[PDB]
Amino acid sequence: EVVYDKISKRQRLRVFKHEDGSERVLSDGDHVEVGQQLMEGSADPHEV
Repeated sequence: EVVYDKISKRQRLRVFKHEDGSERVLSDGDHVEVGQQLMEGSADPHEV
């Protein structure tokens, strides 16, 4: 299981299309695909 270490509360959680269901912000227990972005902001393109 993957661990993303620490993110400041300054980063608002990503409200995303949220396939396998509705359109809403990220809550605990949600199901995430291989490419989905977890936080709101800018994603590293080396990562992608």
